Order: sequence, then C-alpha cells, then structure tokens
Amino acid sequence: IPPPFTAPYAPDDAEIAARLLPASHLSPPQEARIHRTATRLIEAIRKRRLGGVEDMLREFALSTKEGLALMVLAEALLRVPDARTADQFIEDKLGEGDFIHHETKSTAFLVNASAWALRVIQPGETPDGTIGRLVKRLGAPAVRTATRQAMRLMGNHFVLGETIEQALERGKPRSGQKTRYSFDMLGEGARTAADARRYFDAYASAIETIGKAAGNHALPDRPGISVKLSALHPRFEAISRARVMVELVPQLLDLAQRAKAHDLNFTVDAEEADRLELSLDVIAATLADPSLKGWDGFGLAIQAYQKRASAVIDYVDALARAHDRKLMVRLVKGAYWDTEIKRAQERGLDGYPVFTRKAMTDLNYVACASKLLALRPRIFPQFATHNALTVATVLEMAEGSSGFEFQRLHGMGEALYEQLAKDHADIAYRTYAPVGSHRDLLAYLVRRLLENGANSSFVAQAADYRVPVPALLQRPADAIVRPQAAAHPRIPLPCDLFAPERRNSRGVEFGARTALDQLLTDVKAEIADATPDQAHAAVAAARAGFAGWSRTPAGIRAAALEQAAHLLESRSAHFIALLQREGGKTLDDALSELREAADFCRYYAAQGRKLFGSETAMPGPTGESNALTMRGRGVFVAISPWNFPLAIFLGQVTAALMAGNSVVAKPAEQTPRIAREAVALLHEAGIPKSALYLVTGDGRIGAALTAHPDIAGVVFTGSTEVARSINRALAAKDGPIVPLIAETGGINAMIADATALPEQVADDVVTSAFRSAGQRASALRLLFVQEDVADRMIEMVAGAARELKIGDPSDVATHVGPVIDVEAKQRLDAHIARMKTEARLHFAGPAPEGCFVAPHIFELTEAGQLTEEVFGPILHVVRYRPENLERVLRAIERTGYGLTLGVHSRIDDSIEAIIDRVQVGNIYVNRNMIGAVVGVQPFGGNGLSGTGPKAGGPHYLARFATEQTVTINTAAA
Amino acid sequence: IIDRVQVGNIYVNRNMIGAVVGVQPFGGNGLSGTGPKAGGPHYLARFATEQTVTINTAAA
Ligand SMILES: Cc1cc2c(cc1C)N(C[C@H](O)[C@H](O)[C@H](O)COP(=O)(O)OP(=O)(O)OC[C@H]1O[C@@H](n3cnc4c(N)ncnc43)[C@H](O)[C@@H]1O)c1[nH]c(=O)[nH]c(=O)c1N2
Ligand code: PRO
Ligand code: PRO
Ligand code: PRO
Ligand code: PRO
Ligand code: PRO
Ligand code: PRO
Repeated sequence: IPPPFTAPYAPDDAEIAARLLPASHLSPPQEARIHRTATRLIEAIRKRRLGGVEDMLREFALSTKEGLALMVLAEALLRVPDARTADQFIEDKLGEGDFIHHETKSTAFLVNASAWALRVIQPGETPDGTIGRLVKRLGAPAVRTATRQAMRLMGNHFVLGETIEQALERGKPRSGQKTRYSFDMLGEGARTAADARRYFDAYASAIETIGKAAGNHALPDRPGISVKLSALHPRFEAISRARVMVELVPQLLDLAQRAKAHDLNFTVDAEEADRLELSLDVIAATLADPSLKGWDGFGLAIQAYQKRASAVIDYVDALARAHDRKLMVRLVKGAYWDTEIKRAQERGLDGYPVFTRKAMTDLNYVACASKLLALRPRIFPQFATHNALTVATVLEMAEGSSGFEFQRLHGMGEALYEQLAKDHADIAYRTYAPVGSHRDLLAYLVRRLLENGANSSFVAQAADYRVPVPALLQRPADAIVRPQAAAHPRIPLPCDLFAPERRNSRGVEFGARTALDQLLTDVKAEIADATPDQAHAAVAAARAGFAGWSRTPAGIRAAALEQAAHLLESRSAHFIALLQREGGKTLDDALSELREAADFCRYYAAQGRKLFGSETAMPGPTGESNALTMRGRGVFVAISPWNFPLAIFLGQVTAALMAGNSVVAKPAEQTPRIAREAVALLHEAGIPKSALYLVTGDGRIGAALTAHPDIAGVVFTGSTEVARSINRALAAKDGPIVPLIAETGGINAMIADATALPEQVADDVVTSAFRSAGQRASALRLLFVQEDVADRMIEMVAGAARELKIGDPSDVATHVGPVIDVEAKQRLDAHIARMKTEARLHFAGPAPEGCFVAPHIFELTEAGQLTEEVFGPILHVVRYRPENLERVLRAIERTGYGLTLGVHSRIDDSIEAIIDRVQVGNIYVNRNMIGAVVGVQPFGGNGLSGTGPKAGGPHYLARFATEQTVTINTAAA
Repeated sequence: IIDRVQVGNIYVNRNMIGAVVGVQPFGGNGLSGTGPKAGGPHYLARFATEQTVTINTAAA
C-alpha cells in the first residue's frame, strides 16, 4: 500500500518542461501519421447538422451569461406540457417585453417548478435584463431563433427532469436494449445532509437503471456511471478529513458494490486541486474493501493540467498493484483552470497547482497518456478529450493496439469520433450524457459554458472556419520551444500580484497535507492596567516624540513598516497562536488576519512614499515656486476592537505613524496581549520608543486619552455609541477641531434574486453571516430573498449552517469558535430569546458547553423588526416580491447604516440599479461580503457605519496629515 | 523655519495675501481650521464618500 499521497503542490513549470519537451519528440513517420489523422478528423468536424453549445454561442455572438440565460429559458419551455403553448410564448411574449420576468421565472423553475405558469405585456418596454439586452443587440426575431436552437440543444444533449426519477425515466432505453451512452450524473457539492442522501440515492437509482440495460458483454463494453465525492458529503474538505473518512467511505463503498453487482464502470470524477489528496484518501480506503475484488470497473479521473498528474498516476498504479486490482482510469485535461488560478492568487500560494500555458497542459496530457498506455493491462486508460490533435497523437502512441478507450460528452466530438471510427475500425469510445434534475442544471451549465466559450478551446476553434486547419495541428512542444517559457508570461505568481507597487503576504493551502500539518505544528509549538496618570504620561511622552518622528524622512518611516511586515510573516506562527488563544479565531481566520496585518504595513508604506515622500509642484507665474506637502498632525489616539486585535490594531497605528504622527494606542480590554506583541514588534522594526506608546485598560482610560487636550486626532473602530461620545468629548474641547476617523459596524444586507445560483447564495450567506461567529463588522445580518426561491435558499442555508463544526478554535476541524466573552454571549442570547418570541425561527443550532453561540436563522415579516447590529452568528431573512425591490432598498436605507451589501443576481441591470440607489461603502456582487483585502477592497462606509476614509485604500493616509504650501518669490535669482 | 512650524501657507520674500486658486492651496491647522485646503487637490474629496464595488466575474 502506498502512503497517503503528498506530492509538491506547485513545483516550477520550467523544470517540468525541461523533461517533457525533449521526450515529446516523435519520429517523422509518426508525426506524419498524426498530421494526417488529425487533418481527416478536423475535416469531418467541418463537414457540417446537429448543433452544439459552441455553435450557438458563435452563431449569435453570445457571452457565456447569455448562453446560460437562453438554455435555462429553453429548458423551462421544453417542460411546458403543450409544445404549441411554448411556440405561442416564443412568438408573442418572448422578446416583446417582460424581459427580467422571463429570465427570473425560467431560472426559478429549476428549483421551484410551480414558480412559472404561462401576465400581459404593454408595448414599448425598455429592453433590460440579459434577454432585453440581447433583444436590443440582435433584435427580438433573432432571440426567438436562438431560444429555439437552445431548446434543441437542451432536448438532444441533456437528460433532465424535475426529479432524478423523471430524468432516469426519460433516459431509459426500450425494454431489452442496452443504453447507448454512459451517465455523467449531474450533482456536485452537497450543501446539506439531505443533499448528500439525495445524491447518494440518485447514484444508486442511476446504477440500477443502467444496470438493467447493460447488455451481456464483459467490461470494458458495458455502461459506466460518473460520481463526485463532493456530492456525497456536505463538508468535503481537508480540514474535515476526519469525519469525511468515517462518513463518506462507507457511502462510496455501498455505491461501488452496487456498481460491481452489475459489472459497471464506476468512475470518481476529479474536482478542485485542494481536494486531490482528500479524494485519493477516500478512494484508497474504498478500494481497499475486499468486497470489491474480482471487479475491474472501479476507477477515477486524473487531470493532466495538474503538475501532480504524473505522480497521481504512479499512486493509483501502486494502489491497484497493492490490492491486486484492475482499474479503469480516465485522463482529462481539467475543468477548473480559472478556479485554480483565482484560488492560488487569493490564497497567496507560492505557485499554481496547474500549468498556466495551454500547450503545457497539452504536453503533459500526451506524456500522461503514454504513461497510462504502458501501465496496461492493470490500468485500462480512458482518454476523455474532444481535441482532434490530442486524439490523433494518443492513437499513434498506442501503435494500433486495444485495451484502452476514448471518451466524449454528448453533443461534443461526434463528428471527430465517427471519423476516427471510420478510419480505424478497432477504436472504442464511450459517450456520456449528463443526467440529473433541474436543481443541479445551473451549477453544471456554468462550468460547461466556460470550456465551450473559451477562446483557447479546441472544439470552438475547429468549428470556426476563420481558423485554418493547419493552425489546429501545431504540436504543443513547438508552441513552447524552450523550458523557461513554460509559465504564461502574463500571469504573475500570487506573490507578485501587486508588483512592483509592493510585495504580497504568503498564505497556506490547507488542501496540501504537508502545508496544513506544518502550520498546525508550528502554531502548537507556541498585564496591569494603566493608571490615569500613566495614560496622561503616555500622551506627554508621545507629544515629546512627535517633532522628531514627524521630521524623520518618509522613506525611513516606510522602511520601518516594511520591516514590521517582514517580522510579522516571519513570526506568523506566534501571532496566529495568539489570535487563536486570545482572539478565539479559527485557523483560517487567524492566518487571514496575520496576512492582512502585514498587508496593511506594506500598503501604507507604499502609499506613504507616494504621499509624504516628495512635494507636489503647483503651476503658477514665473519667478515663483509653489510646493504642496503633507506632514504629521501631532499625537493620534488609536482605539482598536477585540475582533481584529492585530490587523485593525496595526492598520490604524501604522497609518498614523506613516503619516508622521506619534501614537498612543489603547487596545480592546479583551485582547491586550496581542497588542503588546505588535507594539514590541513595531519598535523592533524601527518605530522609535518615543513615537509609539501602548496604554491598556477600561473605557474610562480610553475616555481619558480622547479627552486629553494635547492630542491631534482619534482613529477608532468599535461601536456607534462610543464613537459618538468620543466625538462629543472632542467637540467639547476649546482647542483645535481635530479629525475623528471612525468605523462603527453595520446592519448589512444581501439581496438575492431568482437568477442567482441557490447553492452559491447559500455558501456566501453561510460564510458572510457565521464565519468568525458573526464577529465581523462586515458580516451579513439581513438576507432579502425573492419569494419564488426563498424556501429552497433558506432551507439550504439552514442545512449548510447545521454542518458547521463549533468548538475549540485550535482543532483543525472547527468552523465556528467561541464568542469573545461571557458578556457578549449574554447579549447574543438575549437577542435570540427575543427573536424567538417575535419572528419565525428556521434554525437554532446546538452550541457546545462553554462560551459559544451557534448559528441562528430567523425570518422577519419586515426588515424593520431588526433594529440593532447584533455581533454574532445570527442571520435574519425577509422574503420579498420582485415588484417590491423598492421597498427592500428603502428598508436598507432606513437602518441608517452603510458598510457592506451583498448582491446575488445574474442580471447586470438589476445589479446596477441597486448600486446606483444605495450609498453603502462596500458592495459585493455574487460573492461573500467579508474578508476585504488591503489595497483591493478599500474598506469602510458611511452614515451610522462611520466617517471614512476607507482603510486599506488610497484616501486613508492623507486624513492623518495636514497640508502645507510653501511659496517662494524666486525672482531675486 | 519651514521645518519647525506647522503653518498652512508659508510665503517667502513676498506678501502673505491673495492666494491663487490651484497655485497656493489655502488653509491651515490648529485654531486656523480643519482643512482640507481650499483651491487645492484635496478639497473636493472631503465633500464625498467612497464606494468600492467588487464583482465576482468568474461566471463569465
Ligand atoms: C467523458 C468526459 C469526462 C470528464 C471530462 C471530459 C469528458 C469528455 N472533463 C472535462 C475535461 O477536463 C476538459 O475540461 C474538457 O474535456 C475539454 O478539454 P479537451 O481535451 O476536450 O479540449 P481542449 O483541448 O480545448 O483543452 C481544453 C483544456 O485545456 C486546459 N487549458 C486551457 N487553457 C489553459 C492554460 N492557459 N493553461 C493550462 N491549461 C489550460 C484546460 O484544462 C481546458 O479544459 C473532466 N474534467 C475534470 O476536471 N474532472 C473530470 O472528472 C472530468 N470528466
Ligand atoms: O469547496 C470546498 O472545498 C468547501 C467545502 C464546503 C464549502 N467549501
Ligand atoms: O463594533 C465592535 O467591535 C463592538 C463589538 C460588539 C459591539 N460593538
Ligand atoms: O472585511 C472584513 O470582514 C473585516 C471587517 C472589518 C474589515 N475587515
Ligand atoms: O484631513 C484631511 O482630510 C486633509 C486633506 C489633505 C491632508 N489632510
Ligand atoms: O489669500 C487671501 O488673502 C484670502 C484669505 C482667505 C483666502 N483668500
Ligand atoms: O472625508 C474624506 O477625507 C473622504 C476620503 C475620500 C472621500 N472623502
């Protein structure tokens, strides 16, 4: 038995290309046969009458969003009982008006079949929505034609139903016949326990349907089924490995046994790169069961676009050797390329787990295919591709043998593989059809549309007559030529995302067991109050250090911040441990705050050089110079919260310091130890002792600091009430009117309409409301959801919220740590008890013994029932009618807050109408509302949410400074 | 003198009056006021509030 798979996550592309490039060399007569095969295949592709997705996209010059909208509308129209009824609709209503209504209803239909029944259309309606913009661009008649073509595609290439039973009934062959295709089951990412059971039953149900229609031939000439591990477990993630191995393995085994009893091909699909190791763990434990001996149909997909692909092949082979099994192994290039790039950047990884040049994937795919062909007969390879060149090359390397197959998706590669079958009679290819229910269509269509709409896609190019046939025949090695060119030149490494402005902080990929274990190990390996006199002395000492710090050159202040960033990341294990023990933060939140703290230092340093590093020359008359500068104001008092006790503490403090002010810093009572370490670190990084003082204690000590007549400003993050009293104590003084910078939370809403993917809304609602136990100023408090999808969305949020593990934040599996202290928990439980008597309850999770509040979900009759920011894991939901979006926006305006706002919608015109109407500081569209990144999402809002300027943005530092104009009459010279 | 004082408008070897818009941004600190300087590049922003719009474009 091989040890648990653990290859390097993102090794260097050049070293890989240095081996693959010389080894790709094929002999001249080999390459000529490849050229001819692929030419004949492409000529058949260009024969041209069954259309495809890519054909529809190209014909009407549709974006992927527009393709999606029409295919969803098409699916809804196909399920209207009377075809003549759908035709009347297409002619008389579609494109005439009600554009957003048609897009909303047809999408709601996928989760709520009763949502749509076929109002009346007034003429002259402004064409908005995805459909309306399509009508303005192409004209209503072309939209009707494109919709009719989408209906043919949806009916011919998908096997769908309102439930899996209906899909399987529709995809059933005539009694006594074998199915002419294998089942690529729709379904991914269970969000709820019921989801995981439902997909399990769909798979078991599908295995019986194809089992009964399987023929009398032996493998490989029998139908197959494809399943996703993420569909079978609601927290399929590396940090939940322990429950995954206990719960998922028996499930996958049960389905594998049912597959074996019909002698089927049973294939585990390959998903995102951070699930690779977990999937192999689950697959290894499942294959190990002796009940699966004597059956040759078990297998998995392997993604060639991963640098680890070749090692996965070795691992799978040693598995088959160790258990004396035969496996069927599918080689694909990979369906998640864009996701892997984005994820690596967001996560600050030291590289990409995938190649970044298409030819490198194509090169690695052929190398992996050659490796798999040599592992026959123990490995039966399945080459799933619609690339005529890839097919031609793989066929040549097999040298005319058997013991393998090609694979395609229904609606793609048909002309390719028919021609291959004509020219080489012994070639087998497996055709999969997508099979599933409407509630799984949207998520699937999104991914399918990305590959078909891609410019680099082979099937898209081989069908565009503008692309000459010889262009599609360039061999991958000839496009790369040299190893140093393996990486794509226009995609920086995550560490270079902000170059040359500044460096980026490093993150950790939790789906790489070596990385997660090293971090867990490092972290495991790791104050009297101030009298009013000592706080008074602190101001006086900061006041005395101001002059020298103010006149220290900006580049030296900036160097100190950059060295502070260096020390934070070098000592990340220490601060993470402090964030877990003192802050109560889970490991993902602690790492993220540590990164944010370093990001604040480097960002304010770079801004600091631009702003205070040199003077701005003003135009003016000759004989006279005019120069504008900015300089420190004096002593800033910085008051910081307990919920970001390191990053907001350091953002506020280093901003004031960078602008040339000395600082007296008063941390939250609950988290002084992290603040002491941070202050000590800034001193060590070069902040003079006289420029920065820490004063710990109560709100009376915070009041004494902000009431002190010698301070030049206050930077404060906390509650509205305390900011007002600070503001009043400042206004009460007879001295100068000094700046107050305040961020004071929000009652943050999210608006989700029926065009949004309900499983993405659910993910983002669960994250935004319950991550960090809701102890974030940015957290989602109030979800507005359109009534046609409200039931499904609320139930999915509740089921997902139920799978959150609440407990000790040091345990790797914890999703929800404790709230900060007993007093906070008491405030939250009081609001929970009040909401139970006042509003509908949807979920009240079980809290472990101790200082914990569990996720809660309440539904309100009106938004007005929620009158306070409640700083915990407590979501409130209002369902609304689409014609009442104005009442939603008025409710959001009525709270007086304006920090974050989430918008989930496919419809650009709706998104824009919301953005135009609200004043909220941070609007997040089709993603969660939390974790603003320094210099990426400048963070902060208005109204009762605070004053600005936004932290982590280009207007922040100036507010800590005052301007100076120097005008010199130079005429004497 | 310039290094020592915090005064908003320093006029060297000329009179101290008649600031020109966009040439001598006018305004100071302490009991002379809050800023930002009138007729300079930091004035208009203070009358405004910032907005960040973050769109997950990956669906496209
Ligand atoms: C029967 C069957 C079953 C499956 C799959 C396909 C089929 C036919 N796939 C999908 C597969 O991985 C792939 O996305 C499509 O088949 C298209 O790839 P081709 O070889 O057809 O075409 P094509 O040759 O046009 O290749 C496209 C691929 O190149 C890669 N690519 C594009 N740009 C790149 C760049 N700049 N740098 C590096 N690489 C780049 C991407 O992987 C992209 O998908 C899959 N996928 C998966 O991840 N898990 C799975 O289990 C399956 N299962
Ligand atoms: O996609 C993932 O890996 C995690 C698992 C549950 C939610 N997101
Ligand atoms: O905004 C804050 O940081 C505190 C925490 C609970 C209430 N206000
Ligand atoms: O964006 C977030 O979630 C936190 C809250 C204050 C700023 N950063
Ligand atoms: O406090 C402010 O807003 C001014 C504007 C420019 C410099 N500081
Ligand atoms: O510069 C001056 O003389 C006047 C005083 C206020 C602004 N303009
Ligand atoms: O009051 C201020 O200074 C903020 C900063 C940019 C817009 N207004």
